[PDB]
Amino acid sequence: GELDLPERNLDRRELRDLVNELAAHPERWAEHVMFPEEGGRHYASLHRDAYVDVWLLCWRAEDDTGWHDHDISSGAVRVVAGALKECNPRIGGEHLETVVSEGESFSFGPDHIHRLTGAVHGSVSIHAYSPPLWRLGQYSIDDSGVMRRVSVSYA
Amino acid sequence: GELDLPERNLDRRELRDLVNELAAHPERWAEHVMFRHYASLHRDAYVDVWLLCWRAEDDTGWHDHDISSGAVRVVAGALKECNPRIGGEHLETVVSEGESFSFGPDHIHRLTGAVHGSVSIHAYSPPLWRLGQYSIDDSGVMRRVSVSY
Ligand SMILES: [Mg+2]
Ligand SMILES: [Mn+2]
Ligand SMILES: [Mn+2]
Repeated sequence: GELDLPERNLDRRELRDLVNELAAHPERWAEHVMFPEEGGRHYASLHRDAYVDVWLLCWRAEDDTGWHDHDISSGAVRVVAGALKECNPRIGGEHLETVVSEGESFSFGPDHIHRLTGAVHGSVSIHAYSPPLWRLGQYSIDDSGVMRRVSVSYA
Repeated sequence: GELDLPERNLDRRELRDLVNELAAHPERWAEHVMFRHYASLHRDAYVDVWLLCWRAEDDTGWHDHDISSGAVRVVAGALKECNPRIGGEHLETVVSEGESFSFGPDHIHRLTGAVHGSVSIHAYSPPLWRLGQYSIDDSGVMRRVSVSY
């Protein structure tokens, strides 16, 4: 669908404001809540234009974004219901893990590498990106431990 | 100078052939050696080709090439090609004069430890309009800065 947002990029603080205010306006997203039986994680587009993408994510316990960056996009997350783990990678291999629970939010600039997983079944969250999430990088590790980054189109 | 190439992005094997073919035609690059000093050999919608001359201290840092495949031919001297491992015990390979290698677009690497006065030819396809430069804070938490060439 469409939100009534400005015709410019939003910075990470404005993205955080956006996801929190959307959480306070269930009229904008309640209809799109859905938890898939199988397939991938359920993601509903609330808004996609030249400046901002907004998605509503409904989580099963097994859902896992994998390690990824957002190329040039800043981002923010608000947990509406439930809880998620925000993970940040450490070269040593002892990664940073933070539980983000309902009511809480965070933002990040474009250099962010993270992984969201460990969700309470039935969790609901709102995610916003500016500039739009037209590209993301997905990291993988081979047999040997060697790390790669696959650039993915997500427009 | 213009290059007779397919009118499309080239894969890592084709890029390796290209840098080795160019290394065999000194007429095309000899004049541009200089002591990283870099000379553009050809850039168009599909490929970026460079000649690089190395000082012993030169270091690319850890980086990816976003969507670009790449290849390297060492013409003289030697380079160290490093690939990152989770755990910190990175893979390091000396690439000596006469040797070349290539990689697809998911490659993360670092080039460094060059014998002083090394000369190499590098090719990318699609052109290297963007790259990712990795950094580590004192924590060890890694980030990727996306940079427009
Ligand atoms: Mg209000
Ligand atoms: Mn993300
Ligand atoms: Mn490189």
